[PDB]
Amino acid sequence: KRTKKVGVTGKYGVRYGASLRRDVRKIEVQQHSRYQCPFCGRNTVKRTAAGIWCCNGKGCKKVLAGGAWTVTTAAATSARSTIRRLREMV
Amino acid sequence: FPTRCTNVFIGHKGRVRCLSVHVSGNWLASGGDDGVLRIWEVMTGRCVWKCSLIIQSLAWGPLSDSPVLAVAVDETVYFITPPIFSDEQIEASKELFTSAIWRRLHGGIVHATVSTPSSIKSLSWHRRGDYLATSSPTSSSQAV
Amino acid sequence: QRVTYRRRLAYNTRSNRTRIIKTPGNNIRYLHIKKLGTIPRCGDTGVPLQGIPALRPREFARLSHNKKTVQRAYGGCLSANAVKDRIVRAFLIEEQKIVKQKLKQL
Amino acid sequence: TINSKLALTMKSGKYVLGYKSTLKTLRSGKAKLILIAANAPPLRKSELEYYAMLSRCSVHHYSGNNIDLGTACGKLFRVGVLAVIDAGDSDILAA
Amino acid sequence: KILKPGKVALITRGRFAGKKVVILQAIDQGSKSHPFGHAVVAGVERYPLKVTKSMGAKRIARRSRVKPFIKVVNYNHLMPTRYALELDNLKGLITADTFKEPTQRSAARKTVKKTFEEKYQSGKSAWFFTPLRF
Amino acid sequence: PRQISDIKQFLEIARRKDATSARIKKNTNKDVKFKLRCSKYLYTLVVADAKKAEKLRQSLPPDLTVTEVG
RNA sequence: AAUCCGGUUAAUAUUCCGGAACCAGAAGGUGGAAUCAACACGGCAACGUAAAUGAAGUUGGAGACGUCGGCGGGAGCCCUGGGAAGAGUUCUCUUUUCUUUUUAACAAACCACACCCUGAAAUCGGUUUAUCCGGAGCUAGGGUAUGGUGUUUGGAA
Repeated sequence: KRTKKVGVTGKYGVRYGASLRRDVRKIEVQQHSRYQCPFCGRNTVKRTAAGIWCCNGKGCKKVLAGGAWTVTTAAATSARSTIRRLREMV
Repeated sequence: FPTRCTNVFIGHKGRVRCLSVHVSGNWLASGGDDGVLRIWEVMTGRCVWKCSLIIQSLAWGPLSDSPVLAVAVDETVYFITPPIFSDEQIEASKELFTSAIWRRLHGGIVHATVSTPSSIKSLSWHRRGDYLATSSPTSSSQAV
Repeated sequence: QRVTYRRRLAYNTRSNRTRIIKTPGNNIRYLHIKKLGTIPRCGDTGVPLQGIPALRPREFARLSHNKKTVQRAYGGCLSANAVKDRIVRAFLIEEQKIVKQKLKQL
Repeated sequence: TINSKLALTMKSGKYVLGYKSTLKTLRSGKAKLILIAANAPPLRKSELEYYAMLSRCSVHHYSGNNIDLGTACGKLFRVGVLAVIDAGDSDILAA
Repeated sequence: KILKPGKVALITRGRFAGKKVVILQAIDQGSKSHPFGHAVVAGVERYPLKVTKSMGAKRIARRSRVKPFIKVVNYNHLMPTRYALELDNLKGLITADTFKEPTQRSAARKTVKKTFEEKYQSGKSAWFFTPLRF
Repeated sequence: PRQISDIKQFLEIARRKDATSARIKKNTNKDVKFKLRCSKYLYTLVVADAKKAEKLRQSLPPDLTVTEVG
């Protein structure tokens, strides 16, 4: 273990404050992580820009709209479920 | 003046796929899908050698002293020296040879059988009678 | 030995692309060369197409017809896999609209 | 129940995994059942369904993803579609 | 068994991509020259043009002329369909030798053409003879 | 900028009206180079045998202007 | 859109001279191919071929793109082992010190990361400097494509 606490934020060094760097750490590990593709299941989804999540799986190549830092957000998931239940009721 | 035909050889029950003439010119070896090898003499037109032993092709050797004919049947090539020649021809034909694997009946004087992965289509003899070129269309890398 | 630009354009830009040659007179000289061509890309998947050279736009006009395309439906505009998806999806959806029509007609 | 019968079928009967092995079996007509994962591409699902209806074969759309189907099969690689030639001791064909 | 003689299929790869063909003979076991499960087919390269009641007879014939093709295709490159074409007069004409000697291939192409012409005039297999749009 | 390996076609291009002159080159390694100036290209032919070169030279039509080594 | 080399002037040159090319447009002509089965065949395929009609309308692509970081290939320079020509040093030592030893545009042939086919993979394997890849078909065997600032000649001694 090269760094016990700072993690990916070690590039920022000693600047910007401890708390103002910890929240970046949580957001930045989310942002740079690889996510499982909902269409091909291969762990090949990576962020392109803020909100864009592209799958580099040969034969999938699907782009997705998602959160700025993570593919699926809680607000989007809640909206999807409520709209699903409303449509089923209607 | 290669005028109208005057001599007709009959006896083949199917298509005659290939026919060749010996260097001496008195022997004509023909074969076809029936698998029957027929040797004809041009002077009188008889079919003295009726021994059958599909025939893709067959060609004589270039050496008169060694009258050996190579016949391609499917993927197998036979080096046949019929006993119709004088005996010294049979001895003279042997010493020429006596990927593709080599192996060594109404006068079935067989000398060498060559097996190939594909069905040989075309046969060619070198001028010195030591090189035999066998060509098949199916294969690509080892077609010839 | 040192070289100079043959043209009056200093400031190596994308159009100021140069090469070093040694002449039959034993001289080290620049040679002003053009940019490299691009293989045409597939319309659906974006992959470069197979069987076409990599030339500048106008240099494509000198080729023969068969040298710029591929003998297939959509050949030279779509990749083989893209065409295959076009064919199967076209046929399958056509069978559906037939089967939906047969369902709704009764 | 569907997971348990699938596990037992591969221990008793005959099966083939993947797309092309499944496609070949349907083409030969020996296939009896087809399992298609949830995230199978829509074009692939429809062409397998067209193959199955030509061959008069049952199709089951596995609820879980291809990873889930492979895990249910117990093999450590994701499986998108498989063909059951024989059920063996299992009765996967009837249900 | 769904690739049987008389079954209409679609060629998905090759020069004739997307053309409708009829399974002429299946060799699914394989062959020396073709170690895979191939099947020889006869299909249409130039589909007959659309015809109109207002058209004269000469153009009706002119547009109804159809250009066929015979090809051995891999199973993976064929897309079988539910449609079936009755291949009358077209049972025994194709053999490995018919491909080896193109004179039999040329004869097969001519016989396939005249059969397709007559079937088109008879008004059967309308789906087989209409081009597939993709 | 056009190397020719066929004697006849070298002769035919020589007879063709576009031809203006022919040149002879005798290299130290003893091969003869027949170069034929044409309108658009320069067709050169390399021959390794002197007598074939000589019989080729007399095979050129007389009207063509032939020049020795430059 | 498409030009290189050598040379020339007291002063101009990718412009002049000698040689060697190239692009764009125009017209008919020779030769070849297709055609009365009007609009070529081959390969399972990826695709190939010296040709191989295609109005309107639609659509795709090239032009056409940041930045940094290593890794691999090429060319020129650098370094270097012999050969050959001169020249430097030599009281002594140095089979040596130095200079020279060059090959342009353009034409031609040849030259394996993506893809195709066979195949079905857990004792999981392939593989990179950098851990990515595979039942959505790995490894492996055989192919296809891209083909220069590479090679062999032509230019061209």
